[PDB]
Amino acid sequence: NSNICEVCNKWGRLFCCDTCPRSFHEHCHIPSVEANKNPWSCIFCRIKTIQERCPESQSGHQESEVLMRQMLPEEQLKCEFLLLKVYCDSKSCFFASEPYYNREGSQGPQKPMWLNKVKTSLNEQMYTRVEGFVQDMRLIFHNHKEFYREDKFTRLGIQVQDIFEKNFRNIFAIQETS
Ligand SMILES: [Zn+2]
Ligand SMILES: [Zn+2]
Ligand SMILES: [Zn+2]
Repeated sequence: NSNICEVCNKWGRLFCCDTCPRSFHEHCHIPSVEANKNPWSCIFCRIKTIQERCPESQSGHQESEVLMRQMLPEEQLKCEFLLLKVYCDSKSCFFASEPYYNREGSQGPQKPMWLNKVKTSLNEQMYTRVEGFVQDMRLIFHNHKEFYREDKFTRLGIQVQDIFEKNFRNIFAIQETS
C-alpha cells in the first residue's frame, strides 16, 4: 500500500485499503474509516463496485434527473466520494472551515457555507436528495466569488469549483456535451 494518505498526501496513522493500494487517515476518508471490518475496502473501491455491478450506470444522464434523486445508500456514497474528491485538492483548505467576512467594500454572504459543514450534514443524513448536497457545494464557491469581487483571490473559488464540477460529471455520469 501507499505510505501517504490519498487525500492530504501526508504520512501518519494510516489505514490501508484491502482491495487497492490506497491509504487514509481516519478522518480524511469519508465516511471516517470504519472501526472493525477485515477486510476493508475504501470509497474508491466501493464506487468501482457499484459501477461494475451496473455497467449501464455509466451511460449519460441529465443533471436535472440526478439532482432529484433521493439520497438512498448508493447516492449517499456518491456524494461522500464527490466531497472527498474536493478535499483531495490542496486548495480545499480555503473552503474547509467556517469563514468570516470583514473586507472594506464587501458584505458577507447571507448563507455562509463550508466543506466541513457539508461533511457533517452528510454524516447526519440531513440531505434527502442529491440536489441538497449539490446546492450547498455550489454555494461555497458562489459566496466566495461574490465576496472577493475583483480581488485575484476570487480565482481560488473558480479553481476548486472546477474540481467539484468535473468530479460531479464523472461520478454521476452526466451526459457529455459541448
Ligand atoms: Zn490525510
Ligand atoms: Zn481501495
Ligand atoms: Zn445490471
